[PDB]
Amino acid sequence: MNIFEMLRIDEGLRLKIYKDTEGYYTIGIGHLLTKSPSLNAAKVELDKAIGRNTNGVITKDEAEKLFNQDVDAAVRGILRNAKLKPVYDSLDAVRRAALINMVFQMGETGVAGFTNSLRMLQQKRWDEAAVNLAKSRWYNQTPNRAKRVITTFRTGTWDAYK
Ligand SMILES: [Cl-]
Ligand SMILES: [Cl-]
Repeated sequence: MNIFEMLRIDEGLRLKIYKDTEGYYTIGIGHLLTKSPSLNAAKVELDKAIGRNTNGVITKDEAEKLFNQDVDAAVRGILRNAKLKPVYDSLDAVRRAALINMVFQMGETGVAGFTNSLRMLQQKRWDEAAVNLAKSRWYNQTPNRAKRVITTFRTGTWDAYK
């Protein structure tokens, strides 16, 4: 298992514009297009992202290319963020994937906001961090995915994904 396989399980794959769990226009492997309510504003973002007139539909290669970009952006955002970088540096390989996952879903700013849990991760207080991560809107809104990520933090293995 690796980051790509982990995120592909969490986000799934869709080749037509769809709405995410929050109601936002998305496509591919969890590629957020816009928070705007307009499907047209969504098709404009999509065409711009792909570089062609898509009419709201893309191919598998195009989905995977957006995904590759997004994973890279998640990682680079972590390494550039003063609050996240130190946590990342501190973790083992498996747990690093879990933080990338949270960032991919919620954005760097959002994760950076989990101040207390970040401190517990850095201190390697696994059980405590897991409990603290669960007291969140994130956990309450997407509980099965949050549990999977939390378990990865708690154990440092890919069991939740196997
Ligand atoms: Cl893009
Ligand atoms: Cl879920």
